[PDB]
Amino acid sequence: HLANTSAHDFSYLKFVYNATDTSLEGSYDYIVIGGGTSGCPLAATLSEKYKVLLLERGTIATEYPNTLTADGFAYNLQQQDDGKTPVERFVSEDGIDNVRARILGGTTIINAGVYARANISFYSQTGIEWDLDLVNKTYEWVEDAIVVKPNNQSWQSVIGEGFLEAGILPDNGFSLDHEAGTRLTGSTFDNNGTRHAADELLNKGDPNNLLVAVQASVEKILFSNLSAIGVIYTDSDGNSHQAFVRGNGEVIVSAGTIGTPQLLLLSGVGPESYLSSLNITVVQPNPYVGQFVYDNPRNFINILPPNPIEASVVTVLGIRSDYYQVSASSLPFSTPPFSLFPTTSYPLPNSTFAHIVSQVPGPLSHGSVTLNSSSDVRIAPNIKFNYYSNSTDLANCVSGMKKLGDLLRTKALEPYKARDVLGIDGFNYLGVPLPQTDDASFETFCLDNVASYWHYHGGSLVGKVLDDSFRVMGIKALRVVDASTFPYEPNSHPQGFYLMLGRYVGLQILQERS
Ligand SMILES: Cc1cc2nc3c(=O)[nH]c(=O)nc-3n(C[C@H](O)[C@H](O)[C@H](O)COP(=O)(O)OP(=O)(O)OC[C@H]3O[C@@H](n4cnc5c(N)ncnc54)[C@H](O)[C@@H]3O)c2cc1C
Ligand SMILES: *[C@@H]1O[C@H](CO)[C@@H](O)[C@H](O)[C@H]1NC(C)=O
Ligand SMILES: *[C@@H]1O[C@H](CO)[C@@H](O)[C@H](O)[C@H]1NC(C)=O
Ligand SMILES: *[C@@H]1O[C@H](CO)[C@@H](O)[C@H](O)[C@H]1NC(C)=O
Ligand SMILES: *[C@@H]1O[C@H](CO)[C@@H](O)[C@H](O)[C@H]1NC(C)=O
Ligand SMILES: *[C@@H]1O[C@H](CO)[C@@H](O)[C@H](O)[C@H]1NC(C)=O
Ligand SMILES: *[C@@H]1O[C@H](CO)[C@@H](O)[C@H](O)[C@H]1NC(C)=O
Ligand SMILES: O=Cc1ccc2c(c1)COCO2
Repeated sequence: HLANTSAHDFSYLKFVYNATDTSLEGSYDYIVIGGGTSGCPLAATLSEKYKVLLLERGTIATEYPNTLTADGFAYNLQQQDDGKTPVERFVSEDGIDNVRARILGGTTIINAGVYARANISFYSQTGIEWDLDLVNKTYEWVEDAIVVKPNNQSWQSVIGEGFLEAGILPDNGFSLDHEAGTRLTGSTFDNNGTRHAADELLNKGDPNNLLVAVQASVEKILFSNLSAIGVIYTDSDGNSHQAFVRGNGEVIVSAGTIGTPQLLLLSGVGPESYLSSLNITVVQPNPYVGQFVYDNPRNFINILPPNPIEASVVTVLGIRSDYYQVSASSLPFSTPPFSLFPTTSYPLPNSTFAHIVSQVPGPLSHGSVTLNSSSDVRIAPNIKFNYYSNSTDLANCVSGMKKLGDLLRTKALEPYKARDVLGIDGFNYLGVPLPQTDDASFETFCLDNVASYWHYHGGSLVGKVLDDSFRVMGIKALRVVDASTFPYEPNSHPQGFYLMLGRYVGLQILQERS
């Protein structure tokens, strides 16, 4: 039911082409925009029966070898964004540094590798009529390709012992399920540290039916009884290209929380007063495109143990309904990995350190995506998350930070203290330590020291922009499948859900059509 350790499988490169190739232009059964977490498994699934074009703005992961190992994770965030790199840097209007992927495989090529299935209650909360047996079969299809049971890592075992001592019960052992308590979960990093990612799911596609264009920047959805008929995309030289769908085929947007609402607005799908104010012709009025955009808060402390600890990838989770906690151990660095700390002016560690983290669930706070340019998709849109605008989110951070307090007080973490004193002032901290234990100091700490968890979602919600089949309401032959679709996180680590969702919706399209 799980993958083995093995090299990153690039066999699919036999059907990957440069978008400069004009022989890609023409008619397909399906066009999928964004070769990411959802887009890759979706395109692979549709290609079992139909001719599919997958368009990805980034290049291939072979160009950036530091994307293919666990110990390259920080390198990709440290690297300057020259417009070509797998990591695109942005800053939310809240002032918090963030990143998104620009690469075939999408955010699975740059992420922290943690694999989990959705909270099994999530499906019924959505009110979508899911095929739940098919959901589970689709999880196994992903897991069998790219997920391993992780090997023991000393720092992760310390943290898991600490979560258990701090009252994060029960002990769930090794499990992929989002459940209360402490567990070892799966990883898309194998036991040799090789990264596995959504691009490898292209290997499950039919190589006679699937074509992938890289460095393909999709600029516009073309429309006809309003129907999507195609896309315009530009290549890395700046020349324009067109592709179309035929007969009962469909265009699917899988361009992510940021890319999907951006392309919909650029194509005239969006709020009538907003688009009219930019002189963008309205093709389909919908007041919710780019609305309900969410970023779960990351709050953290950093400890500097007096003896070196061994670097680890996150595999051990401490889950409560109101906070989701993990820790990674890291080598020091002299270039900050962009967005690990919320600004570039954060003190850098001189020794090995443990990043100890809590994630707010939901979140309930939301903002929006708006266009920066009314014409050029390569210009990043504006994004604002309104961190802690909702007081329930602030209340949940307070609970998380008190639990990190309990964690630092465990026998498990005592050996990582610099001074054998009774209190948590015995640790050496990088940045702001935890507080005083009245609510007000914990609130200040939460508000002042917030970072992105990187699990941002929304902007094209089911119930707002889409129906229960992921169709853009009012438009034939157009769907959206990616993290733009749900307002609340399906779990602590949603890559597993969006990998599954790509294939699941592909199977629903194939069934609808049969
Ligand atoms: C640094 C980081 C670490 C993370 N760690 C974890 C973790 O360990 N585990 C976990 O579960 N989750 C993690 N996440 C979250 C998870 O990886 C993402 O939520 C998920 O991958 C999003 O999938 P998506 O398909 O919505 O977007 P993406 O995977 O980003 O796919 C969208 C794709 O569309 C492309 N694109 C965008 N616009 C266009 C356009 N106009 N034309 C063509 N292509 C376009 C992009 O280049 C990209 O490849 C992490 C996120 C980040 C940023
Ligand atoms: C596509 O071709 C152009 C030259 O026309 C080149 O500059 C670019 O690097 C190529 N991209 C890829 C992904 O091969
Ligand atoms: C799906 O798998 C989960 C564990 O991830 C299990 O709890 C659940 O019962 C399964 N549901 C169905 C419909 O098989
Ligand atoms: C939209 O175009 C009208 C002219 O038709 C102009 O008066 C107005 O300033 C334009 N607005 C923008 C933002 O371009
Ligand atoms: C799972 O989701 C359900 C319903 O939304 C919620 O009651 C529960 O708290 C969640 N479980 C965990 C451990 O997050
Ligand atoms: C576009 O982005 C710039 C620089 O990030 C920002 O400050 C400016 O206000 C934005 N312009 C529009 C039209 O949104
Ligand atoms: C927070 O979200 C809740 C539930 O979704 C919403 O009803 C409420 O208006 C928000 N609260 C605040 C403090 O804005
Ligand atoms: O950049 C290196 C690094 C160090 C610690 C860490 C993470 C990344 C992700 O989050 C959790 O902890």
